[PDB]
Amino acid sequence: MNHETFLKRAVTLACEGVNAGIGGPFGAVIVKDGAIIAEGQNNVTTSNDPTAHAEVTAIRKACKVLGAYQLDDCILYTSCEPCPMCLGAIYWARPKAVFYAAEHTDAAEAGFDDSFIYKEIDKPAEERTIPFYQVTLTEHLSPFQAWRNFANKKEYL
Amino acid sequence: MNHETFLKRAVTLACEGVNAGIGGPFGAVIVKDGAIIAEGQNNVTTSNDPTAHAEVTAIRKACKVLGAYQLDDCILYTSCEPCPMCLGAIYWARPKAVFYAAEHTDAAEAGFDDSFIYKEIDKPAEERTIPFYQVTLTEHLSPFQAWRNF
Ligand SMILES: [Zn+2]
Ligand SMILES: [Zn+2]
Repeated sequence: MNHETFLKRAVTLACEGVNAGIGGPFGAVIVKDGAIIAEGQNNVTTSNDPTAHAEVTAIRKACKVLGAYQLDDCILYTSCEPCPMCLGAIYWARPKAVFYAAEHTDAAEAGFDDSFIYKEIDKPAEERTIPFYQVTLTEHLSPFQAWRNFANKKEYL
Repeated sequence: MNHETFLKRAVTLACEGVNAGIGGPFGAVIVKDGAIIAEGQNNVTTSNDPTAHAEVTAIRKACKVLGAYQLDDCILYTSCEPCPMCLGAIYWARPKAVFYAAEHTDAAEAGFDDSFIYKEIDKPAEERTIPFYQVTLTEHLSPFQAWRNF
């Protein structure tokens, strides 16, 4: 019905997700034309997938349902403010809007601080917790060349 | 002094607009008795007015010139199909007719797509992207009441 009810459904999902031991306190919902096209819950541990956050799980499901890779005319509801990873996913997916209940400071007080990642994505590379090394390969442009060449390429941007 | 030349003029204003850095690619003119009464251009950024679209501007100026709030006997020539708020403004301004060159499609292929607003306007308040709330007040009818008297 209204944004509250859907967002309410997302928080309910997070709770059921916890009590059922499938994952962390995160839930998400994606709707299109007033229909809940997907429901996601954080299931990182229970499915050995560090990228399995509520929003990422809902996106994957939502796209599978639409047999598409873009979430046009869709709205994403998360029980809490998206993580940087989950944010990049939002922008690659392209929903027209996103709503969230709990803030990231709330997640931090709970033991789920994603701040260290905002700090790192802001740094260069060589200056990072996890060291990033850029190796010089004479053929580093090869895959872009193979792409310019491939005719039947389905552009996804 | 011809339908085509007036529309052409709106388009010429549309270009000058972009060029002079005064705003987006949109121009409009209103004519009365074969003469151009007012001109508008998209100047939203340069005047801090998000309602400052070409058509909207052109009719505000015209109404001022004519000292009226209805343009019941004027024509609007606009460089492109009107935005929805512009259509609303047109239905309130009430001109004889309106001409346009570019269509809502041409503008969409330039980063200017209003269709999302069309969709939104159709959807009831609850479904709209932007959050809408209808709190109920025990006197939410008093303004109309006060109107029934005046
Ligand atoms: Zn996340
Ligand atoms: Zn407009």
